[PDB]
Amino acid sequence: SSVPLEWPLSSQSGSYELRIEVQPKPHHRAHYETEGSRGAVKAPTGGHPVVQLHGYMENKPLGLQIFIGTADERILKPHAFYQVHRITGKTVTTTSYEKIVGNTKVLEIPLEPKNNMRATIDCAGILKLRNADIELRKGETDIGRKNTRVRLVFRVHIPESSGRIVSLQTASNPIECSQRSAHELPMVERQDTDSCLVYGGQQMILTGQNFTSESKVVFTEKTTDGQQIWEMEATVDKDKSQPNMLFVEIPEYRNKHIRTPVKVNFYVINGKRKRSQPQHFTYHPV
Amino acid sequence: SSVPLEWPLSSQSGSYELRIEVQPKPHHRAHYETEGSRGAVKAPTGGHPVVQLHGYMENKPLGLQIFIGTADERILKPHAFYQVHRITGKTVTTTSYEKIVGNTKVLEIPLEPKNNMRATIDCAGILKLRNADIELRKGETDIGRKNTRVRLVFRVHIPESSGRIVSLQTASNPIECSQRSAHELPMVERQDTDSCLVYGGQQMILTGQNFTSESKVVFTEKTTDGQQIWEMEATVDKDKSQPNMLFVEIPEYRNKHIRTPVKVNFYVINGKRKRSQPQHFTYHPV
DNA sequence: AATGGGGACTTTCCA
DNA sequence: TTTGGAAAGTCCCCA
Repeated sequence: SSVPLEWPLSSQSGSYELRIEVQPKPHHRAHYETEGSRGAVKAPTGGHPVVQLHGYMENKPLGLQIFIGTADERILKPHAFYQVHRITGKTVTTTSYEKIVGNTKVLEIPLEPKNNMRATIDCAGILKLRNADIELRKGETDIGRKNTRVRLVFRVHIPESSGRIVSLQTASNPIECSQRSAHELPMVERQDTDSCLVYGGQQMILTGQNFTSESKVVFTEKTTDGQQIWEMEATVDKDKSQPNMLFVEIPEYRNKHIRTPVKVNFYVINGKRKRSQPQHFTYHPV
Repeated sequence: SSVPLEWPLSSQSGSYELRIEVQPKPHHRAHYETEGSRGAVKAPTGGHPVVQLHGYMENKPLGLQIFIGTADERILKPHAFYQVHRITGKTVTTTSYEKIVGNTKVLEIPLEPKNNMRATIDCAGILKLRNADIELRKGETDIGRKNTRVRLVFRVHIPESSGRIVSLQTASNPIECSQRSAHELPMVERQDTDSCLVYGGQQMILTGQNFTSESKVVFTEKTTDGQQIWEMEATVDKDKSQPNMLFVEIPEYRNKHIRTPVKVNFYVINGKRKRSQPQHFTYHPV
């Protein structure tokens, strides 16, 4: 029931299999103690990873353990630089938690037979420990630098009347925990449309640099003063937009009744801070 | 009989004055215990700081104490996050040193009357200490973050006849110790020229920020799919170049027979990769 | 080697 | 609050 976490195991034994139904997104920013927990690991499908034990037949709920293991060139072992974090049951957290030790923190949720021996891991975050605080403590040789990829490790301990314990362990896909690269400045050099009717609706191509899938295009309007009086996002064709070409659908101007052209601006923004200098566009009366 | 480093001494007593004859540069990048030594503190001229004791008539060399202290606020005390560092008495280093402790290293060098009691400090470097190593001590110290300004601190103890030793202390100007961003992203806020004839030759003034003498300007043109079809460096009037104003000679266009306006771009570049936001310029026919 | 200069990586703070 | 989004601190490399 407390088998060493460094001891190797298998995901399947006889008719018993421990499987990860829903995997986690390949990216999760681990949080530090000096900052507010950054939530629980999520699934690529905007949900949560799912784990399930199949061949179980008894009616007594087992205990699923969760911990963070390595993801390097060596066989999986618990990660010394990250620790699972009990994403304190808020509103999304449904699966009851429970923390244990063993020099490695490990959670433990239950695998109820009524829940077909499958659980929704929505109560497990990833805390990042400080290298300096770890390295060379309790006998070490491992180093944290560049060791920022991990795996969610799961395991169950099935008891058999024959006095036998079946221990299954399943590791998730590698997860990247370091903060992702920051947004560069999107730059707009050319544009294939300078104006169109108030209805908007046409496609515009922005020739530039540093465009991405997260690139956004905002259309605004200034008063002679500087008071921005209009903001409208323009739909980007992610299916066509490239790093140096951004396809954008010109929005419908805020007022179709104008009888005189009206100058406006629009910028490309990466993330929520990296915008390009305002650009020019004109809307014509119908 | 040995004075504490956090005592309120002064640079002058009566006929006695401890003086910083040559202040150190206002900047010096400190080295970490993990990097090899980054060198001795220097004077804005390439030479080194100089300290002198003035009204001393005896003929017994004294010992000038050297240590690193706080720069800004309150009373001067040793800096918990910085330490003086003895530069190996190499052929170049002309002054003899000797180091000791008191939770904060102190370097001592000879102050000899054969030299008018004036020492050239060319044997002192600055060691940065990890913020977490310091802030962790039970002692209620300060905060390392953004606390990168230090000050060279010299001390002398003059033994008199009565058996009373006079103690003098002098602090240098503040020294910034953080690494020097060496190049910042140039920014063009304004321009006094939008048009020009394909012959170019005219002068364009760019108001902005982060402009340096090294700054460059390039004119470019490209297809809507990014192919560059024209690239020309405009000549900057190095001389009249301010840090937020560049004088550029608009270059001649590739085709001098245009009968219609040709839209192009140009940008400012600092270094090999920190270029500005692309700018819009038009070229006129005739 | 010592040298710095520059830049990638880690940790902390902030809009 | 959230938490992306830097900003400051520490460690590594040698066009």
